[PDB]
Amino acid sequence: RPRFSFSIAAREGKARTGTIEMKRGVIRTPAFMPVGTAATVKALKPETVRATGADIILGNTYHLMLRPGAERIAKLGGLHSFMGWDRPILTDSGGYQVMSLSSLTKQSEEGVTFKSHLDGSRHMLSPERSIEIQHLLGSDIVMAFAECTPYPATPSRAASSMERSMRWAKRSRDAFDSRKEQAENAALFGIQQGSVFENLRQQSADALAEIGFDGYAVGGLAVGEGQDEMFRVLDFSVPMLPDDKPHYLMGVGKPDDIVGAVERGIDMFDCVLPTRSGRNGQAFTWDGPINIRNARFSEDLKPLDSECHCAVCQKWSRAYIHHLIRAGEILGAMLMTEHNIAFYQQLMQKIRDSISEGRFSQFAQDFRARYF
Ligand SMILES: [Zn+2]
Repeated sequence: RPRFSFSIAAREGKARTGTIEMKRGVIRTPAFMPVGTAATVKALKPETVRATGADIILGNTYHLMLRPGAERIAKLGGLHSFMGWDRPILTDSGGYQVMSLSSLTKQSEEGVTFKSHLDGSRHMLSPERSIEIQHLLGSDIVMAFAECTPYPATPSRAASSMERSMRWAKRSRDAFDSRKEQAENAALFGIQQGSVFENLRQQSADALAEIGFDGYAVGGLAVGEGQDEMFRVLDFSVPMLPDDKPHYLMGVGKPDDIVGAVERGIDMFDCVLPTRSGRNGQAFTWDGPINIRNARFSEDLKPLDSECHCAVCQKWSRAYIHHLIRAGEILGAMLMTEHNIAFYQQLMQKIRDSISEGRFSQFAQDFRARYF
């Protein structure tokens, strides 16, 4: 019922489990958010995404501004109504994908100018335009627009990028607050930057806290630094963020990454891996990933995973899915994606339950031992 309320029900070390209440629904944390790129979670109906256990999905802001357009979606009734998802939706600011998928990007203090990677050039993106598009889409959790620092990054380079991003965080905050309808029904998350330097991360955390946000995301990770560095950065960075607000690790999603990130205080995750790898033929299992296309699965009657309770594993065999994927059948992508998302949601439920029971450390340990 509230606009935003985060409650921690249990803790174990730096790990915590709880819930976030929003007008459109309750989000159980730690949470994994399936990625909906072009107003759709690849190959799945919204009801199927909900069926796997998802409480919230992530909407793509760069993609949607290009096709079908933020203004058009708003006219059509908003993203929820457009795609058929009535629960909360977190929208990325668009800044990351602009710098990764756009042609001839132009950085400035005002924002970024770019060329759409597909048809001319839906062009300008600033902190206020980003917040505006996110409002138009009707997202529940709005992300402040930032400048992600590439890996590696020199201290001065990481500093100047972080400094700009903090200036953009203030502008994002003001832009969000000027829109009453948005400020009254949505939440705004700030994004910590600073690369792998803790002094920079500390400065970013303090600026962010000074402005004030509903939740804090840890940005700049999962950009090539490797799990060891990622984890090392998480170790000192997470404690810098307000304890009473959710901590969101953007773009992190390998099963092992999530488990180690939760041990470090992270409450929210998003990644294209489950959906992406599904289309590619990689299925996640408690004993590690398997590539269903491999000949050894040609006559395997067992489900993708023997403990998984998803509809796919209850009704189809590896042999059939192996056939579908090798034949390039759409049902293959549908089945594989549904299982993978189901697998991720089950992993989050096992994480939440073990934290509430005070046995997460053992779970993590047992998980890694079997998964690898
Ligand atoms: Zn399954």
